[PDB]
Amino acid sequence: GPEEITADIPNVGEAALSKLDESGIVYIGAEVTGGDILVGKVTPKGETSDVKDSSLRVPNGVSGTVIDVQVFTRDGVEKDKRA
Amino acid sequence: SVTEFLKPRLVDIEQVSSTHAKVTLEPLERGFGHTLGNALRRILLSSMPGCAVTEVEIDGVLHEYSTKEGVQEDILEILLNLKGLAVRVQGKDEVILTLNKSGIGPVTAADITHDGDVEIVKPQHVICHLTDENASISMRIKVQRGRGYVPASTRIHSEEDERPIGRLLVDACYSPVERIAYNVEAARVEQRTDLDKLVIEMETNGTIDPEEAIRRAATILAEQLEAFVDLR
Amino acid sequence: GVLKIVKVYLAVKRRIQPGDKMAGRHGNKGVISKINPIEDMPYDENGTPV
Amino acid sequence: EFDAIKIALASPDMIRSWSFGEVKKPETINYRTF
Repeated sequence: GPEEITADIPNVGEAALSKLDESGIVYIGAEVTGGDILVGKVTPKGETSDVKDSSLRVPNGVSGTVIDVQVFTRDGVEKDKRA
Repeated sequence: SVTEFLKPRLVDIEQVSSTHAKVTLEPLERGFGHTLGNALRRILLSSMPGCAVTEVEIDGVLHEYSTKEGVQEDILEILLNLKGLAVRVQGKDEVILTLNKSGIGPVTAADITHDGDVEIVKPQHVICHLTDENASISMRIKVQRGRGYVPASTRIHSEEDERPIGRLLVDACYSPVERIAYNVEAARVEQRTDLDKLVIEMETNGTIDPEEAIRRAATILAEQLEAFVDLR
Repeated sequence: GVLKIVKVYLAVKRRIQPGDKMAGRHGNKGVISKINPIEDMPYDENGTPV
Repeated sequence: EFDAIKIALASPDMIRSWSFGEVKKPETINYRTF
């Protein structure tokens, strides 16, 4: 199945999702340290919840301030609030 | 000889400018002038308390690496300009000033809202420039009293409620002095020839008086030497 | 095969510190060995440190 | 535990002795279930 970029991620606390917006993308200007979650993504699990966490995270030891977010959407896919 | 040491006294203070100043210590015994001058210069250049800008908050700005519509200077340039602001605080030890400006023109330190305790030494210090009639700037500036150079990276260590998006951290250089020089010359007291007079020239930001700075440096030196007085 | 792409840009202000490599225009290069306090720098008659 | 290493070419019988089974298909992963 497809991979959805949503703000709802399993096995994560509310503190980690505080920086994420309603669309699942980190706010512009937020200061993120190593290990922080930037873009929330869920991948369908095996046939055998049924979703695994494949969200993008800041690499360990990398800090900084989010200054720009660019979203590229293929035609035929509904655009989110950030786009 | 044993008790013949002449105690130096603050003779004359010359204020040639708002920032530049000159102080004189006289009389001084042979050799003591260089020691006192070096100690005072080293203490003053490092451990002089002063007030500096710590945090800034602009309404329309989310982070330093951004721009505001209607201002010529970048947000980073605005923070750098605010870093050099000279402000004296009497008792609060922590002040939050507000700046509001509109219309085309140079926004300087004179546009900061009046507070009774605080005082701006340089009202003509330019902060930014508004290049649009409809452009308006509103800013909150946090001023804190401290000592030495404290970069914002060390201040990041504090973790109470994090920081809201839009609060910009500014490196603080609390030292009010920027240049200290000293020179020993011949002094004339009665009929004694082997006496010295010390002249100390201080260039600061204008937020501290030369006499107060000299008194503070002497107090710090005496407190440090009190450990050697009682060696135990 | 790919539906969406999201790119996030992070800005870091790197300050100078010991170990950083500096150089000149005449082939002279080196690394900062110590960030000495201002009062420890040599100064001229006017008191301006180097 | 061991003192020396012996190297020689392998007979088909010894090769069969090594194997725990016979591979008969080129399929690797179902790609639906892993």
